[PDB]
Amino acid sequence: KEVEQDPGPFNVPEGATVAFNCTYSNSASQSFFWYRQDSRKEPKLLMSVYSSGNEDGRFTAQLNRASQYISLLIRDSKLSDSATYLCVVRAGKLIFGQGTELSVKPNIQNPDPAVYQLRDSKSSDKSVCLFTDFDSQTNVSQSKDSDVYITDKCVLDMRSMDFKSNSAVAWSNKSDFACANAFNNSIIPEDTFFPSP
Amino acid sequence: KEVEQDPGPFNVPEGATVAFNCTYSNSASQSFFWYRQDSRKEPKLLMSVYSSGNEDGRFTAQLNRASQYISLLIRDSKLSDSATYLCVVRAGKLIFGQGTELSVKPNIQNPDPAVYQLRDSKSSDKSVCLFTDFDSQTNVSQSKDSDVYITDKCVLDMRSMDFKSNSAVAWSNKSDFACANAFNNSIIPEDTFFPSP
Amino acid sequence: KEVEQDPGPFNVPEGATVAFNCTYSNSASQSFFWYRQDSRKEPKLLMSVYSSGNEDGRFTAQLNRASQYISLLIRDSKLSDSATYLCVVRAGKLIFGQGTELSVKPNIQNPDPAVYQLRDSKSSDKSVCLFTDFDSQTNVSQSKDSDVYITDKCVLDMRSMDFKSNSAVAWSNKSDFACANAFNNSIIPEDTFFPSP
Amino acid sequence: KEVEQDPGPFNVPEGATVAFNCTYSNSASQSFFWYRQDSRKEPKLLMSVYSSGNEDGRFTAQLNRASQYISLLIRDSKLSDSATYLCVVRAGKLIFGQGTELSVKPNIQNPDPAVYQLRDSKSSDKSVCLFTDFDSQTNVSQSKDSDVYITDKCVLDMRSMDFKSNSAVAWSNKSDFACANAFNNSIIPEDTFFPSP
Amino acid sequence: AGVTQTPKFRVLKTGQSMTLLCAQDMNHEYMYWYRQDPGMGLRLIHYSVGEGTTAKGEVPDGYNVSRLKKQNFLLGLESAAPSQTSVYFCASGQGNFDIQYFGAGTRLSVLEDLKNVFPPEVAVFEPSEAEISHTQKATLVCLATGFYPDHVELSWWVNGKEVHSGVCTDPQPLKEQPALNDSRYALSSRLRVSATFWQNPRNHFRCQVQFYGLSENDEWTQDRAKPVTQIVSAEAWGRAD
Amino acid sequence: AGVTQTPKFRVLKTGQSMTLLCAQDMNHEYMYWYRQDPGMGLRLIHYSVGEGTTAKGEVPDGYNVSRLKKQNFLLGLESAAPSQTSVYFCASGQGNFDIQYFGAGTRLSVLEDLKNVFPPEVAVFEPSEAEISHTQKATLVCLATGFYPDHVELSWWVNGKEVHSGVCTDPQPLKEQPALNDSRYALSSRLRVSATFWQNPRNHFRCQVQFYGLSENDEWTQDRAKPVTQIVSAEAWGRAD
Amino acid sequence: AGVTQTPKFRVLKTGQSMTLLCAQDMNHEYMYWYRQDPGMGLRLIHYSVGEGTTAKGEVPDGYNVSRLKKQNFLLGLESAAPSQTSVYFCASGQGNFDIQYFGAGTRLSVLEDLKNVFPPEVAVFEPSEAEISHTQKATLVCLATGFYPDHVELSWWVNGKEVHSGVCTDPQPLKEQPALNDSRYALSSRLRVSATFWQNPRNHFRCQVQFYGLSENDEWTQDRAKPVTQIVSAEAWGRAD
Amino acid sequence: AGVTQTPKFRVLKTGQSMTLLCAQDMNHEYMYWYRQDPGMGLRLIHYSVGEGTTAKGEVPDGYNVSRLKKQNFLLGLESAAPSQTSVYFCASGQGNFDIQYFGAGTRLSVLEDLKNVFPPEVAVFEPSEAEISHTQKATLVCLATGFYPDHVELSWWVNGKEVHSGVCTDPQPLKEQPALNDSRYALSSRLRVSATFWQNPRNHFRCQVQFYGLSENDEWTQDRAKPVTQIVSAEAWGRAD
Repeated sequence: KEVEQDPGPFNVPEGATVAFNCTYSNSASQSFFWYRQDSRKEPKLLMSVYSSGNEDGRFTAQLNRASQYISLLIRDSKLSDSATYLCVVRAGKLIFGQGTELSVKPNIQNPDPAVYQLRDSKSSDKSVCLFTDFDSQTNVSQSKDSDVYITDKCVLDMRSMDFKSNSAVAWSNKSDFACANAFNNSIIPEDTFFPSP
Repeated sequence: KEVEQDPGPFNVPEGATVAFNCTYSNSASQSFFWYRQDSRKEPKLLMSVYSSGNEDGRFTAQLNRASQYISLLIRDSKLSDSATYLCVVRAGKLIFGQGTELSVKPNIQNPDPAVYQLRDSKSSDKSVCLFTDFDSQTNVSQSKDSDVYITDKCVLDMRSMDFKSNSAVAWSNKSDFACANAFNNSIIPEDTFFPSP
Repeated sequence: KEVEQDPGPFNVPEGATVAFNCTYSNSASQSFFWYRQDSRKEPKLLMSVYSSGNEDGRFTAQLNRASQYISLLIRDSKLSDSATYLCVVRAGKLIFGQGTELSVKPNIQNPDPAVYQLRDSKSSDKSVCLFTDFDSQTNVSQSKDSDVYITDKCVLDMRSMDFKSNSAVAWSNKSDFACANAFNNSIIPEDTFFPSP
Repeated sequence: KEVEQDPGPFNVPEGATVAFNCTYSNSASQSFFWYRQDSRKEPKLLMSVYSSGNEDGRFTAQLNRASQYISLLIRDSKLSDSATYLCVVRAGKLIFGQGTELSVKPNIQNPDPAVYQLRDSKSSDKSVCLFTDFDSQTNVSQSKDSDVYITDKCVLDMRSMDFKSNSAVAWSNKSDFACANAFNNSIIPEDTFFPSP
Repeated sequence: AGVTQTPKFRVLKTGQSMTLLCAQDMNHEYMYWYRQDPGMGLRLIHYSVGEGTTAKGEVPDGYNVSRLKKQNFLLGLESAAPSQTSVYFCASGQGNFDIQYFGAGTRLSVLEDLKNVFPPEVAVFEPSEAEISHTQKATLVCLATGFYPDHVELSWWVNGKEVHSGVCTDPQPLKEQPALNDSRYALSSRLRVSATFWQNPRNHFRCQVQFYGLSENDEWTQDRAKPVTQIVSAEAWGRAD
Repeated sequence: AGVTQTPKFRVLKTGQSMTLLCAQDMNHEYMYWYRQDPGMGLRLIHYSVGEGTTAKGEVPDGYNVSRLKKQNFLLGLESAAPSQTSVYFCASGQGNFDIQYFGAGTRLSVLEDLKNVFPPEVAVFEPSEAEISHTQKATLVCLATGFYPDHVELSWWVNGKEVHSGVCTDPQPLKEQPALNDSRYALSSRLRVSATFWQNPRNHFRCQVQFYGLSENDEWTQDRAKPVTQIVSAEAWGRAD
Repeated sequence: AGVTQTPKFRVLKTGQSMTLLCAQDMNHEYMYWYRQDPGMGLRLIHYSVGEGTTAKGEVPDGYNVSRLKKQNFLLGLESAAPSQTSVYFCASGQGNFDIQYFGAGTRLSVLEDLKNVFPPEVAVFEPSEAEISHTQKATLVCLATGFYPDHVELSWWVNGKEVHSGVCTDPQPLKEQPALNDSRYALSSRLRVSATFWQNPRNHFRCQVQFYGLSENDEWTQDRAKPVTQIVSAEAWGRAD
Repeated sequence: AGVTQTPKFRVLKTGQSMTLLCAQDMNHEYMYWYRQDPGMGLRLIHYSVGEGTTAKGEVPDGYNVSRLKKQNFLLGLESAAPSQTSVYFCASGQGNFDIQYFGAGTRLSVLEDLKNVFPPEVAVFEPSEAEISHTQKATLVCLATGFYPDHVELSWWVNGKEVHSGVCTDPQPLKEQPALNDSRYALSSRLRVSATFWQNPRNHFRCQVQFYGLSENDEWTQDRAKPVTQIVSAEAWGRAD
């Protein structure tokens, strides 16, 4: 208790605006802050929240001492904004909320999703199925099997081509699964192209 | 698929502002709308969204045919805004979002929780317990027993007196249960008042 | 008489707090409201005034039925707050006040008063002189000459730079007044830049 | 400059509520005070102002370290509140602003503006004229001739009979004038008594 | 005026055949019939465009339709069956698939055995003195229990006049036997007024519950009383106690 | 959504009739009409309590009323005439004289003669280099003059998109003949930009003033163009100079 | 207890010198000497942190200080002159520059020629019978004229006692010469009483005005009498007249 | 400049002691030691406000702190044990409990047995040609399996140059036995360049993974090779293939 905060994750399109609200319980509170924390490093200040309500700059934070809540508004989202946001209230000795994660998702112009098969250097062959390109709506999840490891999607940016694309990876000991029956337990697109030879 | 919308419920302090987002897969979609739907009545048009961006009024909505999303921004909330908000997209045959729910909570000025017992007319008595006046942050969950019944908090409003209060109820076929033990599966204030005589 | 209310225009600095007053004669009045109304459009409700005083949020309002007074407070002004504020008293059929105008004047931080000449497109030229970037200690006045028209100070918000300038415009029937003698009728900062070429 | 405070005199109706505003320029000022100074006597502390905002009691003090504003607030002012209010800042060496003068003006509920003539004791008889019992709505101004004298209105409280009166005096050196023409240089009500007998 | 849809509630036995009237006022060309279930948006069941049209959405199973009068789009069903038990909404707009206006809505329950249909059993509980003397305020609580389906409408009446300030009915009926998919429901509502008002014992406090169960020409063969569309209510007069 | 009120503007001559529309979406029950004039608070003209009411407030002169539908409350004047020229606001309420929602407003000018209705002359003034070479910020002025009455909507259009950021339009029009009771108004407006932006010749600046003059069914015999609803506009391109 | 400060009033001639006694009871360690003037708040002149201190605030011209005892912080001007005419406030301080406590204050006046010092000419005017016979209230007016400077304290005395109920005095003297800087001032007071009261003839009314001018040992060569500190009075008994 | 904190990663056997350094180049007076765990904000352990100060938050277990100098706040555990395994941050403040400048952090793992500390197997998989003859761009993937704890830092190196342009590493390490309290961790990364740039054989690609395990003087008995702070990497040259 003491300090509650927007729970589950905000997953929004790059350009949307986002709203965070935090409610404290003690009226005596003296100062209020919004902190930003990339995963998984350190809380770096973001906003000092004042009763006067803020102005600059793209970000906006206000205090409502009466209703005992502070707010944060991020207009015109950006990938970089993707983090966990922290409510801090100086209740005599400063309380920290457990924060709300924001994952700004980029838009893929031409989504031609696929699942290729990279082969190990050195030797052994092993196996890695690469799911990449797909649009930010596609959502990747675990596998029914435990010996098949699956990583959550991951955005990638080639600076000198302003080209960004999503990416997800899954692997398992030569059991021997293929890159066609990989993410069987996830909701893949209807146009996923599978190369075999 | 087709039209995706913000997931879980948005519970928010009354003065606050809210952010809504809608994704549409079909690129060549033609018309866009937001619809407010109280519970549990019918859809009522709210906005029509254009690429020009809107304005009227306390409300803002915008269309980015680019990223293929539309958004709704409700600022300066009111208890009345409590309803389910629905993205509608004209894709040659018009798709309806599944909707995203908004519950606007009233920030309680003078919060003094209490657990009274109201006796019944006629006779037999049975008895019901009333949980009222706790803060908006507090949560009322069901009970361990299958024969005892509890209702989730319910905001009451007394216009004349400029006074809003919360309120939940609990009752049962004499176990015999009481008010002392009533909401023990719920996290109640460390000062909640329990009469007796 | 009847619903009386603070007279003329309140010109207040961006950070200050203001007090609106309004007196009502009919002792038996039932309910009270403040409505805000932006130049130049409709009245929008702001506060329902009750005896126990109100709460949220940056805005305070209270009623003293004894002295028959209705007060409104905006702490921590914004420019957003410029508008006309109306005392509305029920007492049978609800009487509308005449309202009081608030003109939140902005706080300049790096002011270089200047008067430039803007030269018409098309042709003919006519001639417009531009007073600008003076702080709020400055007062623009009408013109001695009637063939010369001068608009009162107007405030600007270059949003993408959190920059705010003042400005006032003047022009006439080529008499042929130059930019220097334009505001002779007004009190100009001792150091106002004047370019002629 | 430095510590600045609301300019001139505040002339406010005996029931109205007032706002004082003060600004400091040293970002790192430590403590903040309002001192009250009665006319014409010495400063005494009124309150210490805190970020959280004061409390007691009809007298309200607010501070804002962000905007660097201090504000004092008198709700439902009384006549006994007339005084010069001093904003004091602890910026290394305790600073005293010039302060602003409050001048609560009485509520004359049942006014009948009369002009009587008092006959002197002793001898000479000179000539004294009493303008009295006008509501605070009517204003008084000096005189045209400089052989005749005209005081500014002064406020009187008959505590025992809770009767507050509003009087003004005029006298001249055998010119010779009477109580009818005495107060020509002022907005005199249509219904002013003039007993010459 | 506006857009009026009838009925509001209805309880059907499998293999029966009712019809939904959709009245329209705006002199609109296009009309639609929707179907709203937990977990999805609306799903078009049918539509029309002038006086002869049908088709889209997903019409199986037995949804025949009809647009005789330009003002009235009749959705029907000649072999009612679960599913179909959902919340229907007629709608209209002059556009095409554009801005459109909805009807209040029909909440239909289609069963196979009307045996487990029950009228509610309202009851009023009077404020606790504990409360009165502490809040200087009294809350009455109404409770309707053991009714199926959840086709009810709870309202308070004070002095023969229905109030809406100071009230608060549950958004959602509570299950008594959460397990049994066809459980009897239960609802609560709180009406709170000043401690002065309740005190005065000439003030009449009536809790009203409208229930929409069986019809008149509905077979009924149970020992108990036909659970027909009825009103159940409970009174309570103010007390100085 | 809300309360729509038509029209936004109008110019009548003494003796012509017309009707203002006020549409209520919220299914309220109470509806009012007000009149707004300098120095005085809103004064009620008429009102309705259900679907058939009128009467109080102050109705002389020609202020007739209607409410056949309930969502629509009309206001008519069968015989216009100065005065009657003022800003009209319709309103809506679920209460009675509780809280009410206002419409955007209607601004009506009644004239015994339409010869003095003029349209505005827009003109755009390029930035002074003195300013640019000192402030590194450029400022455009757009002037609208000679227009009567003040039924206008000035806007800045930067490369085909209307901008608000960086503009400041006067709160009130000006008078070129302070004496005369029917003076031609003026209005100035300022748009400011980063000098870099202004020197870019691919950046386009358009000033645009919507006028709301005479309607079609209106006599007009003066030598000059009938002053009807038109859009005057001045423009300029980015001087790399 | 508290903080005492002397003198209260005083007049000097440019060149003359004097001292301002400020004693402190509360055993504080900080002491200050401020200077108040029109158009600017309190200005500091000197202070002391212990029992051997001086320096800041601003000191020129001849303001010299002296703190030996600690309970006593002495101020003096070796050679007076206008300016220097103002009100002086001594102030005691416990800790640092935190809360501070002030003496009643002193009103020094420095003139380069005493020739234009004058005492007041009090005088009481009896209630206009017109008033008692309309308001049923009687209003006496006192009048003090010809004095310089405004070193006055006026007071109403009813039956050998002072009264504060129902009295009103001009807050600021009235220059009988809106021209001259050393113009002679005038002041007026008012005492309203129930008609019946005045009518009582055993009731005594006294208008007291103390004046603070010259002293015993001051040079004086003007024909007229010496303008020394004194208490001028004007009386009137209750007429049943 | 900056508030610096060290070490960045660490492992201790239950009972063994250590000390964390918070250094502040900012001449601040207030310093703090927080603990950060999942499902809860930060938590205060101690905080100093000068040079002799300590206090609150949740001190047990073995958390002592020292502040001999102002630049440095030293937190120390005397008998480490699980719990105590988490992530430590420390903050400097020029205010009281005002704006707090944190340090990079310290991820400490406390194991009562060093046996289950394993280094990462690093494998660089080469781009499937399909990708090239379809997307005309290559993607080099990199894995890191069977390591504990998750104390790692992964990077790519194109020809003696670390690169970020065109990369994406899992923000959080994966668990191989998700239902074990001490699961072996695995981590993936991605690198993508223009297809042409892949064929080029003078191009060299390297996946450098910093591990952070055992220290020098740690009691190692296990058969396997002492899991110490090391670097593991995998390579792949340019294939015109």
